Formats: sequence, structure tokens, C-alpha cells
Amino acid sequence: ATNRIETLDPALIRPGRIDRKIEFPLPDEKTKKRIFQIHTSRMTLADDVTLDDLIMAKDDLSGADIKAICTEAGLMALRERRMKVTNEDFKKSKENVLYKKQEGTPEGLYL
Amino acid sequence: SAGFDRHITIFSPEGRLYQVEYAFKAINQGGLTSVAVRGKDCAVIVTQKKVPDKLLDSSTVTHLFKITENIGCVMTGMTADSRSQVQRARYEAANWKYKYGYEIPVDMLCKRIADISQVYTQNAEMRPLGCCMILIGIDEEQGPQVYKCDPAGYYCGFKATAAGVKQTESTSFLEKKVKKKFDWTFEQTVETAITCLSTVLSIDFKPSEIEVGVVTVENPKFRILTEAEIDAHLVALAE
Amino acid sequence: ARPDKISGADINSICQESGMLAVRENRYIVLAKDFEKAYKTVIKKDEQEHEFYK
Amino acid sequence: SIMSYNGGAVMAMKGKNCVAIAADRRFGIQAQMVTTDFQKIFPMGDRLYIGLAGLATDVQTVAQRLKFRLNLYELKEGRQIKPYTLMSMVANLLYEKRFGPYYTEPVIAGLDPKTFKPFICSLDLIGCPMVTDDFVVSGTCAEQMYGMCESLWEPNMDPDHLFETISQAMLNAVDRDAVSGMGVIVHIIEKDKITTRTLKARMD
Amino acid sequence: TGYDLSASTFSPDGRVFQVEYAMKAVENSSTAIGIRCKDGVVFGVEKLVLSKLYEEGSNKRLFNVDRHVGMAVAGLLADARSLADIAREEASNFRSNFGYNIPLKHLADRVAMYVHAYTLYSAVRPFGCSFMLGSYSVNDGAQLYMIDPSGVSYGYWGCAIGKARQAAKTEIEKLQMKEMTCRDIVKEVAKIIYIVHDEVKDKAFELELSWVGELTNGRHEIVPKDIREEAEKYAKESLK
Amino acid sequence: RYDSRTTIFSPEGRLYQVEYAMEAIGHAGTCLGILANDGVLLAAERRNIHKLLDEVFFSEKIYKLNEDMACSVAGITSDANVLTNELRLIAQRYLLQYQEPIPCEQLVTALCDIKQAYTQFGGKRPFGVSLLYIGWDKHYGFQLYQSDPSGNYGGWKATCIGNNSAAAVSMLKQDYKEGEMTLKSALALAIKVLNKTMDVSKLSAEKVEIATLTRENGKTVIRVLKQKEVEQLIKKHEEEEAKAEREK
Amino acid sequence: SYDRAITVFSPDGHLFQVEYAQEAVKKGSTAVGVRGRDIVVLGVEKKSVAKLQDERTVRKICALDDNVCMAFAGLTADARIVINRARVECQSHRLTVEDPVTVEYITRYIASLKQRYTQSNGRRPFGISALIVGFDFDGTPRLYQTDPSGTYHAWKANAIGRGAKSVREFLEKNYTDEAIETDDLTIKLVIKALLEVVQSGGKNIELAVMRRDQSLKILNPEEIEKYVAEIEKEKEENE
Amino acid sequence: GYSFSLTTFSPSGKLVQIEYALAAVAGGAPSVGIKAANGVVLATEKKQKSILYDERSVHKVEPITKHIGLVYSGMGPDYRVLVHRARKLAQQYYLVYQEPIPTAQLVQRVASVMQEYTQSGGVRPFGVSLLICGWNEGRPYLFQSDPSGAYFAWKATAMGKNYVNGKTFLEKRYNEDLELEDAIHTAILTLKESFEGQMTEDNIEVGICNEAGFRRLTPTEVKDYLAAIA
Amino acid sequence: YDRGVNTFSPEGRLFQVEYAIEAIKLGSTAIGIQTSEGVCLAVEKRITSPLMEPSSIEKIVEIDAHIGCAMSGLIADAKTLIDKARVETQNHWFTYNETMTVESVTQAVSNLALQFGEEDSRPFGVALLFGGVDEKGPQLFHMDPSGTFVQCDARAIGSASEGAQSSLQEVYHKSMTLKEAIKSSLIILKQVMEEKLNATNIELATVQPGQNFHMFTKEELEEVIKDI
Amino acid sequence: NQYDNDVTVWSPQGRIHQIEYAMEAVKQGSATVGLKSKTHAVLVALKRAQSELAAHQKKILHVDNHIGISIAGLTADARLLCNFMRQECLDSRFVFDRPLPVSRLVSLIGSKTQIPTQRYGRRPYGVGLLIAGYDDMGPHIFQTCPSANYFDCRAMSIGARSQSARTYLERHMSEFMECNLNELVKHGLRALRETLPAEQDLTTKNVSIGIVGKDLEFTIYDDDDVSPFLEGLEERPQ
Repeated sequence: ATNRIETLDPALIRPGRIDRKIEFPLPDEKTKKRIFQIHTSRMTLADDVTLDDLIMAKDDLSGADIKAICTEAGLMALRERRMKVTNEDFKKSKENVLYKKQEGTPEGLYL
Repeated sequence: SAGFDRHITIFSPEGRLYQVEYAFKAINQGGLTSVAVRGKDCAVIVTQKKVPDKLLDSSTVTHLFKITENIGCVMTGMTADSRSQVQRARYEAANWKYKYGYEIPVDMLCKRIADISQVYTQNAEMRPLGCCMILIGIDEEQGPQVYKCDPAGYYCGFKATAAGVKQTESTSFLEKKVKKKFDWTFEQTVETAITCLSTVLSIDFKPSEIEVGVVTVENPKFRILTEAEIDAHLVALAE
Repeated sequence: ARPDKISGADINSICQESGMLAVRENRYIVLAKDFEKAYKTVIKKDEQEHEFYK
Repeated sequence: SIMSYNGGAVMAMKGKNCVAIAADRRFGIQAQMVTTDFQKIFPMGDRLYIGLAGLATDVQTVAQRLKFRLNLYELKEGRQIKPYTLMSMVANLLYEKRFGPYYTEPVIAGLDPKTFKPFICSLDLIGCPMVTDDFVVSGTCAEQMYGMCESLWEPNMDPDHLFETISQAMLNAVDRDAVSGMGVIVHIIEKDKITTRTLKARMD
Repeated sequence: TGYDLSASTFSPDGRVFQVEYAMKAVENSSTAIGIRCKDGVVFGVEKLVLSKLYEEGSNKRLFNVDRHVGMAVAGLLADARSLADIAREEASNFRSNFGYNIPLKHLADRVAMYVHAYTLYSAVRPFGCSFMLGSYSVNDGAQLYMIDPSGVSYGYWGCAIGKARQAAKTEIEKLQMKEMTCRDIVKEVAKIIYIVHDEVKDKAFELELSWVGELTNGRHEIVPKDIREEAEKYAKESLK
Repeated sequence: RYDSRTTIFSPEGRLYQVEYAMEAIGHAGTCLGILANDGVLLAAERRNIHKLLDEVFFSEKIYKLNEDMACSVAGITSDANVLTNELRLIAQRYLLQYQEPIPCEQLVTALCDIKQAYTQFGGKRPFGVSLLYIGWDKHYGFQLYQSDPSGNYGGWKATCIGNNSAAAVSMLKQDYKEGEMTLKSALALAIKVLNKTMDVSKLSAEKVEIATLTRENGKTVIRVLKQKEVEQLIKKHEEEEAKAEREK
Repeated sequence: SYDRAITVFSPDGHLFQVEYAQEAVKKGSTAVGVRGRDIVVLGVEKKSVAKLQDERTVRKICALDDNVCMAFAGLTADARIVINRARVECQSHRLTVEDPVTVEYITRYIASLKQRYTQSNGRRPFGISALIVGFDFDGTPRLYQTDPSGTYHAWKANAIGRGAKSVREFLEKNYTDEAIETDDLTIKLVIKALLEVVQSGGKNIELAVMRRDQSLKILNPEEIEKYVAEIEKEKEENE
Repeated sequence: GYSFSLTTFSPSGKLVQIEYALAAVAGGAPSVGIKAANGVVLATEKKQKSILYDERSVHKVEPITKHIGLVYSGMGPDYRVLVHRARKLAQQYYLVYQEPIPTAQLVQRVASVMQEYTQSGGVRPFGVSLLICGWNEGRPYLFQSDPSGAYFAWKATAMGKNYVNGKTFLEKRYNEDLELEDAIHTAILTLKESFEGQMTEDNIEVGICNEAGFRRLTPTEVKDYLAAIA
Repeated sequence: YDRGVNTFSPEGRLFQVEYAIEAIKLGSTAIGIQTSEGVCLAVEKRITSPLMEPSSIEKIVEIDAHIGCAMSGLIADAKTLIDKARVETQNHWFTYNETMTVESVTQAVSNLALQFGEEDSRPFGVALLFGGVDEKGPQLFHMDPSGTFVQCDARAIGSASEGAQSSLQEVYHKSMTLKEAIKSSLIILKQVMEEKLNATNIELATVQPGQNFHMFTKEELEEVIKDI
Repeated sequence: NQYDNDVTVWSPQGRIHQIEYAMEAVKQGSATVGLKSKTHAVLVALKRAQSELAAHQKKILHVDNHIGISIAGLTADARLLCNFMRQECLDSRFVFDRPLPVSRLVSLIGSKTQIPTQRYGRRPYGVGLLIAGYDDMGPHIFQTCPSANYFDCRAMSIGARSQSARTYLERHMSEFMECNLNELVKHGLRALRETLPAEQDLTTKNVSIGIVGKDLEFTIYDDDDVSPFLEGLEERPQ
């Protein structure tokens, strides 16, 4: 399992050694909701949000995004000593997770 | 230290640069000894030759180079840098004579040669002329002068003067020698030059090895001595 | 006045070179030429030294 | 002449503690005038004027060039300019066109920046400065203004008599002049204030 | 060493390895000697045929720059051709600007400055040549010069440039050079070239002899070596 | 890794020297300009406040550039002289060509192009200097601009310098003003910003510098104001600190 | 073979900085552009108003002539220089042959300048990719795009910046034959592109139009709210 | 092994081939300059290496015009080049304006020259820091520049070895209001504080700047003054 | 190592030219066949998007009224070379009132196909096929980035050129006819391409001595496709 | 090995390896043989191809009415020196209104090629010229090198595996001088048929022959006046 693929030996990606190379792209904006479903399947939460609000926010998607959103929402929940996590925790968690980290680089560049 | 491998002319940490102070011993690859003496209204140069060969000539080996009719000089270090610096000095003295209408003083030429070496030092991408030049000259209202020109571009000028290979010892002897306030009636100067080189080298040798360059305020023409009068002075100092 | 680059262990060795050279002089008297030979022997590259750019 | 293509007349006269500069208003081709509001006196900083007479193209181009170098000098150095500095600058600007000359006769009139010391000078078309104490004149008509100013000038002059003297001199010399006329502007400045008057001239 | 790359840098002991590497490059080249007499200068070059592919009269290292000045080069050949062209150009300029023949010392100094300037900068290399300059004049006599790859140019009576640089001047100096005319010095140079390296490392060599002096009335040219045939009838007597 | 020159890119595509020029900006003097109609201000922090100077220049960061424009500056100080002489020359060329004062935006873009030509070309040092802009025109009135070493320029109303001014920008957002053109209010706001952001205990007036630019009847004068009104501004702001401790 | 420099190839036949300079565009702001039959329209996303300054200076859509319209991606400074050059090129072309400037000639100019700028010695290539929209020959709508290599490449719709594959993929599923004109459907097409944008914040949308004969018209953030309202109405009618 | 050379910044800091040039400047000969109420006094520390050298040949205190003194702390061969530049440039000003150039304008143009030489990337910068002074428009001035192209204005400052100690003494001993002679006294004091003790009429070299003009003093008046001045 | 155009190899060679020959390979294929009836020529477009307008991508351009071309590699080096040829042809007609023959065209292009030099820039990354009719009948001409120009009777370039040349030498002889060579070429095209052959994939360019004008086939190429 | 990169750098043994690498780049060209009689100079080269359908790359190209060259090595430098060669011909043809002596022309070639072997920024020219001409003293066969040490010979051969050709020249350089044109040309191809492996035969389409005579203008031939020259041969002694 690798992050990058370009700096690797062509003698080691040839078959005989490795027969099933497997792409992991960031798959789709639909199974974002499945990861939000699974990573909130065992935590009490209100309705109060749409995952489409967290689909039309950022263009690259990962479980590293959504689990960070969940954990930061829990931090904002114990920050405000509530349960049944509301929308404002998701919004501040959204902004603080997209900033930390995905921006690149100090302005500007590009913009 | 280095560290930076001192390839081009940049500043190394604390705080020096190494190219020019490697060029300070480009003189020391010469294998030669040069002595200048200014005591009174004459001025004396002395420098040996290194001729092992009988197939090699004797007239073309002289490092006493007449710059102008009232300015001579002497060279050490490697010969090509020396001869190039000599033609540059000749050309710039001629430019002085063309532009300003009179004979150049010996100091201004040293300033110009130092400026040329600094410009070759300031800008990179040219080898900075590893040869040392010693000048002498007579000026009106000032008597005689001796100057020294560095490859570093630091000209200076003073009474008892020496550069080459073995001149830490020569400057030590001239510190011990020019401290007594005697007059210098030109055979005193010849005797001190011959004996100071004859104590640094300790050879006490034939009149065929050293060349003697003199200039005097009775004839301001630069003058190269002959074998007979060099022998005359040598046996005159022989006691 | 000659820099720099003398270590503390070198002084006594310079003095020994001077003194044993005076032993070769067969005299108990310490002249300057003893220090000349001592400087030329126990210094021990490099040296020129300087007076450019201060 | 080439100097007599658009006409022109500039008079400056040094008073007691003040200085006055005046010029004509007419602009036009050789005999055909165009307008009566052509500026030939240009403010160069405070309490320091310049007068230009001759070819109007060189007048405007030299005025803008001097404004250029003047603003660069006063913004490199926060102090204002002394009049001798202006005179050397103008002489340099003219002498750069030694063989390609502009066709003008600049007249500088200004006061001292520290004291109230008056100042007059005038230059040639190649940059020859000339400081006097009584008056300087330029333009197409010369001898008229020379005769009038040598006729009516006194050394120590209150600003009223200075004003009336330069008034009568300009009016009579312009009325004798043919190619320059059609009204007179007068600038009288001093340490306290700057006065600008326009005279009722013969519009013939 | 390392520290040997560019021609503008110095060494930590203070010399230029580019100059040194350019010097000992000519050491591998063919042997070329020279010696003057009391009224002329004689050149002579040990020149080699490769195997059987030459023509005996091609690419002769005995050049002829001026009416009375010619070269006896050794080292890289094309670099010597270029330097010969610069010498021809300089002699032409002196003839143009002064109206008489170039004195050899001034010519040698100008060429030495040209060599030195090509040692100075870093974009160019030092030359890979070492050559001779001979001349004759009725008001100046014979002058024989010598130019290293660095630019140190001064005079001799005799020289050698090649492998046997020491091994030629070992016995050049036992020649009684002053009292002899150059016609004797012809077969002298013949025996000097012939003694060194008869057959040892290589197979065959070939002799050229350039020739300037009082006998040619100021001309510089190759001898008619075939005329009077001085080498081989003496070479067969010099093997014993 | 992919360092050596300003040109060409590092493979992201990101840049090396623009980022390092901003990190060269951050360790320099702090300046600001404020939201104001009928006038505009500049503030500056005195570097090198050692007692053996002369202060006979009257201006260390401020440069009254054409007539109606000044510029603060921050960064490598000699490059600021290099750019300011050229910028005065650009403005004076514009005045030579048109006999109209320069309307400041094409002036800003011209200087940005001067900096940008050294960003693309190689191998040259780009100007590690950001600098401010105040000015007046015939088309928009009082203006504020932020030059950058990238060649990007920002039209601001409350500006930003580096690490010593990120907290200043935070206070400018949290204490944002709009509608009040009263200059003394913005001067008290700037005094509060330099009181918190500079580490100067009790804000000595020798460590500060204030320049303003007002529109007077045709002239658009630039006021490099003196020290005594700064002193009473300090006393006014400390009386406001006493008003702040009235809640105790 | 390496990421330096621009001049040498890869061992498998590539240019690294040509391939790498497109990544600066690919991490840049998104700007789309379509052609109608009569009215052409485009827009950028990510206005990103930071609450305390003006944004009339950050306008990424401009014009060189009254007939051509601009957009770009990547970094802004290269776009500034290229457009400032292209205005003078358009006006120099107008100083020549008296036609309104064709979109094809000015795209050949910009891409050609960009390429011969790239080929030279150590000049950092302009990491932008422009969108050049015009309708000149009897109102024939044309839009070309550029490349950091400098290849003009004619499209019918376009999407660049962040996530351009998805945004272009929406136009694959949107762009049927009967788009225009039907100007209202081209309007709703731009609105659906802005709704299909990577963030689609609703107020950060900035779009500009051209009816092939008029001038550039900047719209108003109340008309676009009505467009989002009727698009949500169409989504509800899909239910 | 970086910076190297003059074309790039550091990863975060400043320019190493300026910092090392300043280091070579700080490794230079000591000097001091004091701006008094009526004049400005410059003085150096000039020890010959041997007793062979001559003290009428090379001159540290150097006039640029008849009213402008200028000394340095650094490397002479570069010092002469930039001085000759300042000479020609001041003469160009006197050609244009026919008026003696003000010292602030000299500092502007000399600073522009030095900053141009610090521009990338083929030459090194100077190993020279300057001390420029003169009595222009009554008020005298004192302007210190540096190899980075910047400049300052001091009441009193020093450059060379132990300049921090000389600066603490000038902070302690000197003040705002003195005369020319009192400035001469405290200048010789702060020079003798850090020099070697064998100080004669020749080891120092002093130039002053009256309102009557620049003046480069002689060893006669030096040995008249410095013969146990305190 | 090999690091630059100013350094040989210990065995040969450039080692920049080699990487240019390697940079031939990335392009789309093209096939021209010389027939004495006239020169036929073909190319693949490799269209990515339906938004990608197919008639906008140029592969066959027109240098002269009887001279075609085809490009293979970097587009813009090819555009520069086409620009220079378009200039130079017109100068030859200018100074001689006649048509520059295609071999002389190729000598003029290959004069600075290698004039690459950055001091005293890089070598170009495109191989070009030239088809035309001089006085000696039709001519088909094949050059390279290295300027080593030679005539070819039926040359194939670019990606999958090996089996293209193989099956080409399988089918070729000297006395071919026109439409037979056309269908023989497009067979090899649809053997080396990955997409279904249709009106948008390929384009033909046919020059004849009696049909000098219009070295192109537009949508009759559909009819040529449907005959297989 | 870090010193074996550039032309300017002297080796620590003094041998510029850039020159020898240029020599080895020359050695990968085609075979060619040049040889003269007292009256007729003939140079014969070998053609090669990219493919079977492709044409053969020509080697012998025309220069002037009495000068023609062979070539081996690079092609861009070949046409560059061709343009320079034609220019140097027609310049003196314009000025002096005479045909050139060959020796000063090839000295001009050496002086042309010296500067790209000494300064930095241009590589030495991989070049394989064999030059045949007629001055007042008859035919000359010169050869070149990337080191600009031009050689005069009577019979040479350069390119790949040209050593057997050189030995053939060794064993017939006595015989070349007296014969007329026909058997001289078939001696030339009895060097070229040993520049090949013996499992194939020299055909028509692979060879070209250029004759210039003391009364005959320089002319290149290909298959058509060469099929007359290709008869009059025996097989190789297998």
C-alpha cells in the first residue's frame, strides 16, 4: 500500500510479483453519506443537518474528512456540554477541518 | 571553516575570503627574493636570478623591467602575470603622458595598478593576477620613493622594502637594521642591500646572479648595473 | 606580533628548540636568532601572514 | 524671425523688497492671432515664477520638462528650491540641446526662501545666465522695453510705484509692438502675499 | 586536485592545475628541437608516420609565419595552426602600421600575452602547444625563442620539446655552438634527432629541417635536405 | 529538494521565493491604515529606537511620493529606496505625459509589474517588500492598497502586515467600524491596535509614527504630524483605559 | 532528466515543468464558459469576500475588445501580464487590418507568446489557462481555451480550476442539442453549472454575459437568487 | 552549504552573503565619529604592521569635497573605489546644479551605488562601512552606511573591533552638547580605550569638519593635542 | 549525467536527440503511402470530449496548393515549423515564380530542425510527414527531430508504429492503386486504434497531379469507411 | 570521472576525452573509401536505410565544380559545413574569379572547427569529410577529424569497420598510382566489399561513386552509371 506511485521500481510493479494493481481514487460524492452514516451509527444525534451541506463544501473526499468532522463535532459537543449534536457544531467543525488542513499556500498564490 | 570549498570570490564565515590569500603565496611559487632600499637621494633594487642552464641566455632573464625613463620596477611570482602587469603599467603611463601633459608621479601609477587588480577582484570570472610589483622612482620636491603593489590591490610604500619568498626574515633584518639613524650615502645602501640578501640567503656569491636596479638624484634616468661595477661594489664590501 | 595559532603547548617547545640550539652554540645565552630558528621550525604551516584589508 | 513666429514679450523688474513679472496675452500665427489667454508665466513652487517667450511649442515643452525635473528634485529633497539652483538647472536643460536648440528666452523671477531677497535673471537660447539688479526683458520687442525700463526705474521702490512703473513700461512697449499685444497679465509677489492684476490694454 | 576544474580558481597551495595539465600534455607529443649558430637558426622535428597511411609531406609542424620567422611547433596540431594564424595576423599588423620587419622579442611578447589571456579566463582552456621561434636579421643577428603553454617566453641558444626534452639537451650543450656555421649544424641536428629513439617504442620516423639565417639572405625555408643528404650518410656512421 | 533558484517551479505547482519573501516580510515594521472618509491615515512602528540617533529626516517609513499619495513600507530597506525612486519617476512621467495627477491604480499595477518582471525572469532576487498606499483621485476619493512581492495587489479598507499584525487584523475585524469618518476615532482605534500589538509598555511616543492625508479645498495635503498631539492622544487613550477599568 | 530545468527532456520523453505548471492551474479557481447560439455567457466561482475590503479589483473576467471576453485560472499575476499584453496586441491588430479582431488570431497570439516564452532560457512559464469567448463572423459563437504549453483548443463548453473533471462531467450530462437559443435555457444552463459548482455557496457566484452584439453585463445577486429558486422548483418538480 | 549566492533568499531568514560581509566589516579596524553642536570629529586607528611603513602615503581620513569628511572601517581597495565614485558623482552634481552637494544627497546616491552592487549576482558586495559627515546648512550631520546599502544618522557611533564597548563608552561619556575640542578629547579617549596603548602622532589620524569647512589635521597639531590629553 | 546538449556519450551520441526520438512515441499515429497516382495520407485525432470540436484539431495542414503535411509529437513546435515553411514556400514562389519542390521544402525545414542552441534553444520534439507533387510526380517525405531526412514510400509514425510498419510491408508493393491504398491504410488504422472507426476519428488527405487543389476528403470519407 | 564532462576541462592526464568521444561518434558512420590516381581522384561511399520501403541516405554530396566531399557522423553539422564550404567556394570565386586551391580551403575548415573545440558553449563537430579536388598540382585526397587535425593522404577510409579497407589500401597503394579510372573504381569497391560482412553482397542501391578528374567535373552517380561500374567483378574468395 502506497501514497504515491511514481517513484517506484518498474521491476517491482511488473506481474509475476504483483498481479492485481488496485486503484484507490476518492470515489464519489454519494458514499460521503455512507461514511457519515457509519461514523455516526453509534452516536446520538438530532436531525438538524443535511449531508448535502457537507457535499457542497469541499471537492476532495475521504474518511479522513468525515471522521475528523465527527470527532471535532464531539469536541464542540463536550465544549458546549450537550448531546444530540446540532447544526452549529457541524458548521464550525466543517470550517475548522477544511482549514486544518486543506488550503495551500499563503496569499497569493494563487488566487 | 571551509567548508564552502572557496571556489569563487565570496565571503566565508568569520569573515574572510580565501582566493586572494591563496594568491598571496602565488608569489611564493616564484622562488625568488626581491629587496628595495630607500635611505637618501638614491634608491636601490636587488634581486637574484635562478639560472641553472648553460643553454639558457642571460640578458633576457632580467626581472628588472624599465617601465618609463624615470620609473623602473622589479617583479616576482609567476612570470606571465608579471609581464602582463608590466605592459598594463606601460600603457597606462603612456596614457597619463598623453592626457595630462607631463611625466606621471610614481604614486598615481601604483594607485591605477591597484585599481585594476581590485576591479579584477571585485568582479568574478577572471584569475586575479598572482604577481607582486615593487616600484621605485624619483619625484620633485619629495626625493625618492619606493612602492609595493599587491595582487590584493593594496598598494603601500616605504623605506626598506622586500617581497618574494624569504622576506619575513628580510623584514626582520631590516627592522634590526633600519633602527639606527645613520645616513645612507649610496654605498651604505648598496652594502646594506647586498649584505641583507647575503644574510637571508647566506651564499656570498658571484656578481653574475643578482641584478641591481638603481635610481639617483643626480640622473633621474632609471639605470641597470653592469657586471664590472657590481663586482666593484662586491669586492668593495668584502672585508 | 606574528599571529595566531600558537597553542599553549607550543611555547615550551619553542623554548626548548631555542635552548638546545644554544646548547649547540655551547653558550647559556638566549639570542634572537634562536627565536628565529624556533619560529621557523615549530611554526609549522601556515604563515605569511597578512596586512591586507585589516 | 523664428523668435518672431508667435510673438512674445516678458518683462521682470526688481523692486525694493519685492519683485514683479509681467507678460502679454496674445497667441497666434505670424499675423493671425488665435486667443487672448495664453499662459507664459508659470508658477514653479511658491514665491518663484518663470517667464517664457518665443516659440510656444518650446515654451510649453520646456515648462513641462522643468516641472518634471523640479518635482523630482523637490521630492528627493524636502526643501524647496533656491533660485540659483533653478538657474543652473534651466541652463543645463537648455545646453543639453546645444545643436538642437529650443527657441525660447527664459526669465526667472523669485524671492529668497529664507530671507526676502529679490532675484532676477534671464537666459539665452543655449543657456547663458545673466543676473542683474534693475530689470530683464525678453521676447520679440526688445529695444522698446530697454528704453522704457532705463527711463523709469529707480533703485528703491515701494510695490505701488513698482507696479505702476512696470505697468506703464509694458503698456507703452506693447502698443509700439506689432506682433505681440492684446492684453497684459501682471504678477507682483512679495513675502506676504501674491498679487495678480490684468491691465486694460489697447486691443488693436 | 579537485580543485583542478576551472582555470580561474587557485589551489590550496597556490598553483593552477589547468596550466600544469596543459604543460604535461605536450610531453607526450613528438620531439622537436632547435639550436642556432653564429649566423643562423636551425630547426628540426622528429616526425612520425602512423603506419602506412601518410604521404611524407603532409601536416608539417615546421610552419613559416613571416618572411624570416617560422614555427617549429609540438603538441596539439590544430591549436598550433590557430596560434600560427594569430602570429601571421600580428606580423601583418606590424608590417602595416610600421613599414618594416617585426622584431622577434616584440612578436614573442605579443604572442605570450595572447597565450596568457587564454590562460586567464574560465570559459577557455590553456593551449596545448609548445613551440619555437627563430629569426635572423642583419642588424640584429640570430634570436631563438621558446614559448611554454603558460606564457613564459624567453630565449635560449638551444632547446628541445617532446619526450626526450632532457635527453636531447644532455648532448646539445656539448656542441660547440658559437664557432660553427649552420651548414655543420644541419648534420648536427640530424645526428641529434637520429640518436634518440631509433626503433624502440615506435616503428618509423621522418626528419624535417627548417632553416633561417645569413645564408638564406633573411629567408626562412625548409632545407633542400635531399640536396647533400646530410642525415643518412651520417646516420649510418652515427650507429657506431 | 527543488530549491535552487526563484525559477522554475517546485512540483505542486507551488513557489519558493514568494513564500520566502512573505516570511521575510513578517519580521519587519508594523503599519496600518484605516477606514476613513474625508481623510485617511497611516501608522508605523519605529525600528531601532536607540538613543543616539538624530531623527532629522522627519520620515522613516513614510514617503510622500507624488503630491497626494504617501506610502508606508516594510521589508528590506534599501530595496524600498530602489522602488520609491522609480515609483516617483513613474508618477512624474505620467504627470509629464498628461498634466494630470496619477489616479493611483495604474500606478499600483505598474509597480506590481516592476516587481513581477523580477518574479518571472531569472536569476534575479525578487523584492521582498510589501508596502501600503494612501491617496486620492478624481474617481473614487480616498483609497487604500496593499502591494505584495508576488505582484498581487489588494484593495483594502483595513490593512495587514505580518506576524506582528495578524492580531492587528483580528482586532480590526472584531472591532470593525463603518459609517464613522471621524479621524480622531480611527486614530484612537489605531492607538489601541498599536497598544495591544506592539510590546511597548504604555506606548512611548518615540516608538510610534503617524501620518495622515486630508482634502483641503483643492490641495489634498499630507500631514506628517508632530509629537505633542501624539502625547495627548496617548493621554486620551489612557483616559479611555481608565474608562475601561470603570467596570471594576 | 529532473524537475529542473525546462530545457531537457525526460528519459521517457517528457517535460516536467510543462506537466507540472498545469497543476498550478488545476489547483486554481473554477471558471466555466459555454456558448449559446446567440448569447454567450460564462462566470467564475469563489468570489471569497473577506468582509472588510472591496472586490471590484479582483475581477477575473475582463475584455480586450468589445467583441472578446476573458477568463483564466492558475495564478493571477501571469493573467495580469498576459491580458495587459493582449490588449495592446488587440489594439495593434486594430491599428493594422480594420476588422474586429477574430478570436482565432488572438488565441494564436496568446498561445504562441506563451510557447515561445516557454522555449527560451530560464523563463518561468505562465501557469494560467485562459478562456477566450467571442462571436465575430456573423455572430458565430466561439470559445477557445489555452494551456501552459500553449495549445489553443476549441470547445463548446469549458470548465477549469478545482475539480474540473466533475464540473465538465455535469456538462456531459447537461449539454443536449436544444440548449440555445432559447436564451432563457442558456441562462438556466449557466445557473445549473453554478449549482453544480464545487461549493455552490449561492452568493460567491459571479457571472458575466454577452449577447454577441452588446457589451459585457455583470448581473445582480437577486436575479441569481430567482434562478436558484426556480432550479430548486425544478428539483421539486422532479419529485 | 547554501546562500550561495545572491539570487535566492534563505528558507526563513536573511542574506548570508550580506551578513558575512558585515562580519568582515566588524572584523575591521576601529574608528569613532562624534557629532558635536558646532562640528563633527572623525578619527581612526592606524597601526603599521612593522616599523618600516610610511605614514605620509596612505590616508584614512579623506575629503570628498572641501566640506565633507569620510572615513571607513574595512578594506581599503574597495574603499578607494567607492570614494572615487563619490568624487565623480559629487562633481556631476556640481556640474548640474553649480552648488555643493548636500551630504544626505551623497548618502542617497552612494547607498544606491552600494545597493546596486548588492544586486544579484555576480560580484560580491563591499567589505566597507562608511562614516559620512559635513557641515551643510549650519547644522552638521553624521551618516553611517553599511555594505547592505542602508544608512543611518548618529549622534556618535563607532565601527571596528570592540565597537560595542566603544558604543557603551560613547553612550556613557558623550552627550548632546560639546565643543569641537571636547569632541576631539572624548574621541581620542574612546579610540585609546580599545586600541593598543602605544599611540603617537602617527597611529591615529583625525579629520574635523568646521562650519568653515572640512579640515584634515596634521601630526603637528595632533602631537600638540594628544601629548597626554588626559 | 547526459545532462545537456553539449556533451557526447562515451559510446556515441545524444542523449538529448534520443529523448526527442523517445518523445516521438507519445503522439497519435498517422500513415501516408506514396502511389504514383497520388499521395494518400491518414491520421488519428484521438478525441477526448464531445465538447472537443473535431474539425478544430489540425493534423493535416496545407503548406502549398499541392503540398500537405502531418505532425507527430509536440503541437507547438510543429506549429512553429509549419509557420516557417508557410513563410519560406511563399518566398521561393516570390523569388522564382515557381513552386518550391517538396524535397527542397524539407531541406529548408531541416536547416533549423537542428539549429538548437541556447548560447552562441532546445531541439524540437516532432516528426513530420510531407506529401506533395513535384515535377517528378508525387513525393512522400519523412523527416525526424534530428533532421535526418530521407524519402519513404509508405511511412508510419507515432504510437504503434512497429506493427503498422510490419503489416504495411506485409501489404505494400510498388504498383498499388489509389483507393486500394486508402482502404489498406485505414485497415491498419482501425487495427492500431482503440476506438470504433467513424467520421470523427480519422481524416484523409489526397493529392493528385490532375487534382492538385483540395488535398482533403470531407464526409465522403464516411462513404469510404462504410465500404469496409 | 567528474572531469570528463566538458570541452574546456583538461584531464589530469592531458587527454581531452570530449575529442575521443567525438572520434567514437565519427566511427559509427557509414563506410567510405577515398583514393586517387595521378590524374583521377575517386571517393566511394556506402548508403544505408531506415527501412526497406525507405530511400537510402546519400553520403556523397556535391560542393563545387572541382570539389566534392564524403561525410560520416552528424548530419546537421554536415550540412552546416556544407553551407560554409559552398560559401567559401563562391566567395573566392566572386573575388578572385578563380577556383580555389584545396589546401587553403581545408585550413579554413580547421580554423572554422577550432573555436567549437576550445571555448565553452558549442560541441565539437562530429564530421567525416573526405575531400577531392584539383588545384594546379593535381588531385588531393584530404581527410578531417573533430580535432581539426586535417590529414593529407593518398588513400584513406573512415567509418565503421574500415580497418580491412585500410589493409586493402596498404596492399594496393603501390598499384593505385598508374591505372586508369575503371579499375581504380573497382579497386575502390574492392575496399568497400570488405567493409561489409561476407554473408551479403554489395548491391546497386547501396553505393555511390563520385569521380572528379583533371579535365572532368565532379559528378555523383547512383545505380545508373554504377551498374556499368558494378560489372567487371569477381566473387569474394569463399
